[PDB]
Amino acid sequence: LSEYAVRMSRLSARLFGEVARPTDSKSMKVVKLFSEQPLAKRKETYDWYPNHNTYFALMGTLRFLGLYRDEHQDFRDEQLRLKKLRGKGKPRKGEGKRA
Amino acid sequence: SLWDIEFAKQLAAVTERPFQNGFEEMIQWTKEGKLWEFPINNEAGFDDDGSEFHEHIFLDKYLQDFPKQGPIRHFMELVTCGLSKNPYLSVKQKVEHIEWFRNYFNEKRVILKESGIQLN
Amino acid sequence: AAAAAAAAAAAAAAAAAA
Amino acid sequence: YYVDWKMLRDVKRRKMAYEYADERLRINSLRKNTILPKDLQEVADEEIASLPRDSCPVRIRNRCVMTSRPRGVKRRWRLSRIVFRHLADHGQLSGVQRAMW
Amino acid sequence: KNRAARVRVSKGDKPVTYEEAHAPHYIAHRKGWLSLHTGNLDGEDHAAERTVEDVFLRKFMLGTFPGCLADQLVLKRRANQLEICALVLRQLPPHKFYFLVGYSETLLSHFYKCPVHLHLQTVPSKVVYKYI
Amino acid sequence: RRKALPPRTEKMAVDQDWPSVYPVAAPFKPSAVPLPVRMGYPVKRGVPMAKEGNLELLKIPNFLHLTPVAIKRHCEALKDFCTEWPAALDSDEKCEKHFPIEIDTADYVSAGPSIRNPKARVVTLRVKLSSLNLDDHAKKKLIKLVGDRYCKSTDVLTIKTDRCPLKRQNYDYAVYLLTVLYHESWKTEEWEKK
Amino acid sequence: VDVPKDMTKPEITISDEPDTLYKRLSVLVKGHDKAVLDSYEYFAVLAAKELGISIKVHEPPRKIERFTLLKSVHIFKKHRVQYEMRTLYRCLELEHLTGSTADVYLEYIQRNLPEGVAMEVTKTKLEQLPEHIRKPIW
Amino acid sequence: EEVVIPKKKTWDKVAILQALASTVHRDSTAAPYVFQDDPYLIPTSSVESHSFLLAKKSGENAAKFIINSYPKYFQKDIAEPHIPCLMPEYFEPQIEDVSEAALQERIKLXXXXXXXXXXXXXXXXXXXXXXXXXXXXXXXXXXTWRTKNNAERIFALMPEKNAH
Ligand SMILES: [Mg+2]
Ligand SMILES: [Mg+2]
Repeated sequence: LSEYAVRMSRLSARLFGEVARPTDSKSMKVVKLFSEQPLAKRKETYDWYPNHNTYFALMGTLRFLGLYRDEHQDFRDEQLRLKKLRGKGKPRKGEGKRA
Repeated sequence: SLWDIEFAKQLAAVTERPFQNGFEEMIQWTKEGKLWEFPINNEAGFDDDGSEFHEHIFLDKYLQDFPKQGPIRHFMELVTCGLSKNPYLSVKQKVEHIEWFRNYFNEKRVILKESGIQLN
Repeated sequence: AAAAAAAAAAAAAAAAAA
Repeated sequence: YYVDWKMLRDVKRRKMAYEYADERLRINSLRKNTILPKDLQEVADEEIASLPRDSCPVRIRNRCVMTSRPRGVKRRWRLSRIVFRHLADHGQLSGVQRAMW
Repeated sequence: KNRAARVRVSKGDKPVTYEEAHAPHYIAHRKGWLSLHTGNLDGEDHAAERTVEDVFLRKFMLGTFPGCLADQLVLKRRANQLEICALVLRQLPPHKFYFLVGYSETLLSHFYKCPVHLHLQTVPSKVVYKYI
Repeated sequence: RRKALPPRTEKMAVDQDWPSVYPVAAPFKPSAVPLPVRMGYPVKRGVPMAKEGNLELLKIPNFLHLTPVAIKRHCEALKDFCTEWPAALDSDEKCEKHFPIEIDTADYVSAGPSIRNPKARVVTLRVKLSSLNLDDHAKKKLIKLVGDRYCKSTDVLTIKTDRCPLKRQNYDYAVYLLTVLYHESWKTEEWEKK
Repeated sequence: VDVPKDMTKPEITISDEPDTLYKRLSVLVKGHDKAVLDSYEYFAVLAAKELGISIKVHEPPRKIERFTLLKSVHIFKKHRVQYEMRTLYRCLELEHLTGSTADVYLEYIQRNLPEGVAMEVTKTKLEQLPEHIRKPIW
Repeated sequence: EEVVIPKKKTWDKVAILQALASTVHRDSTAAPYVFQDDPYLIPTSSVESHSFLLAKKSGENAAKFIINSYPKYFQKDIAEPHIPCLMPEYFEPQIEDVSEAALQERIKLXXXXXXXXXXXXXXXXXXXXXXXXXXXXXXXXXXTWRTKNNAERIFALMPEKNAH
């Protein structure tokens, strides 16, 4: 190691646009922090889920407009109808406990 | 001119047949923008505000207002150098980072003066 | 210790770098 | 509807964490630096611990996207092991196959 | 006993498609992939997106053409366009078939923001590979 | 009311030009293809399943639009767009003696809604040092200056440029880097005597 | 019998600019099943021989990625299922090409990319020297 | 001197696609490209061709209706080059009580245009030479007593330059 080598290195960094002045191991993290995409900003992260609201809503409507046909929802329905008929339904809100 | 538009529509109506082939489908689709341009260049559609690499790499211009010899130069030259390597951000955004720091340091003068270094 | 002066601006304007 | 309330919680978390990413980053810059004085760093410390608790990323969970299972997930398809197998075994995952060797 | 994606042996009367008669260990050996896209290859991205898209397409198609779907869908993805290809029983009048073709293609094109093609192949009755 | 129409294969002339039938990429409708083709695994007495209603043929990418006649024709139509390659450049030696600088650039195609590939930015600059006007002093100083980007056996200098959003930006930055390396290799300074 | 008359209208223009030279152009096709890559290779080579593009073709080693999951829904850890994804390659190496020729050949080739395959294009292009470096010294 | 460079050929985007369409003439045994290719859905007669194509368009329409009825479902964007053509459409006026916006807005959309011009003429807002030149082009494009009335408002309120 010499002064020549250090002058050279300083010139190399300044040129290629890397860190000029000598820094700690601990402080370089800062550079890293702005070099990258912060974790919560990556599309793999905030976009992770499909929007389930849009899928459920849209296919519900398209069922009511009679384009889509949902056998699952139909099954749920018919079961429920037969259940209210047999006499066990869903209590209107507020009614069940005290009465 | 709505009449010129209805004229171009009445002309385009006699002009437009239902497609006679696949190649036609693809041609109309391409002109429409639905299909991709070939040969593929992935940068298609995005020019990034017509910026050039010097409005990316060299951020010195926005460090003009900042204490020149202090530890603030150290810190801010690190932040700067970081943004210099950052592909995912626009010029605008980098500058907004810089300015948030300007504003936050200039927000607290008090703590800096008390700190044992007089800081501008 | 030693702080050497590198001119960003000169090489900048000259090479279309600013 | 997200398949489970938990999933809902998570969606919110990812939204907030997306929103405050810039603040969090900018502050943790100060926090993680040796160059600045400690007096700035203690204030910056209270600063980032002021931020809404659901804005910090460690509170996020990668969940199965269809079935909401919290673990046994394969990151690449964002799928529960069970749902993954269920798709692959009907051959609806292109280029996936059982492995013999 | 492995049960996955199997159609168990009945009394010997059960009609079984070429697809259903082959257990998962035959994929890439005898039967092929019901989807094709770049995502699962070594250096490639967004596998997850295409998987979800796929799942929604099977569900959607199954509900849009009730009772007339013969075998599971075929999804080919090429350079930003998806060609869906289906085996369809003849049930509906060609009016209903063309209505649903157009309706679908437009709907899904606007949903997934890419050109969608739909190709119907029509069949008298479920093609039968085995038993029966 | 049930309608069954015989397949196109009936009306198909024997010598009918095939590329007429499948100009573009097509799903393989069994009705529009003349050749009997049985695919599928057989059953103990039985044969491979017929081409009609066969789901397995539907899965196959078909090269039917690309049958060699169709290629010959296609290419002959494309001969008009292409421009010639300069004669003297036939050997690599002359390539280097004339053009010193190679710029490598990647372009990726994957199927799906988005074109965007992160890897596309990267621009690589490869340059022989023997094709540069450098002084002895300047050459040594450049070698020490760049370091690892220089291969001492093959004398090929490498600049990998990443940092900017666009490949054109990165190209400019690599060229700029090269320029500056050459300009600052010839400047002798005070500490160089130390 | 029935022939449409005067069916051709190509549009081409020549700009005065020095079209870009490509020293070498590499095209890497990844796919899942081999056969498709073979057909594609055949087609590509044929397409290049007709444009007089002078290409070579070699085959880079196949990559098999394996991984494991649990065989049961609940608890038998001792039993697993292992899945594969095999990626196979072809490399089309073209030499001494021009800019226009490259754009055409690549257009044609890329359009006809089968659905289960991917493609990576490495263009090494020839540039003489930059201006400020030519023979000035500062 | 030995160095020789050719020039570059700049062609339009679709060009190579058109030059490829040139080596393909039209197929004899083939039904029209627009229709589905299977024997069951191939049109037999002229009437069937009509009812089929018309059906397909009625379906396309049904879809577009659904989209523009509930646009929020179709908002989320994926496609990178960002096709503007697959976006849902907005047929509502962007401002309510302000005249100078709602006029042109509801005119671009015929009766809501007149409700708008009426709500602008009720606030004593001056209707200029361009305003009912557009409402006029709308009275020509959309629409015998209402023509006389609208013409009377065109001339009496504003002194419109003849050329409109
Ligand atoms: Mg639950
Ligand atoms: Mg965690």
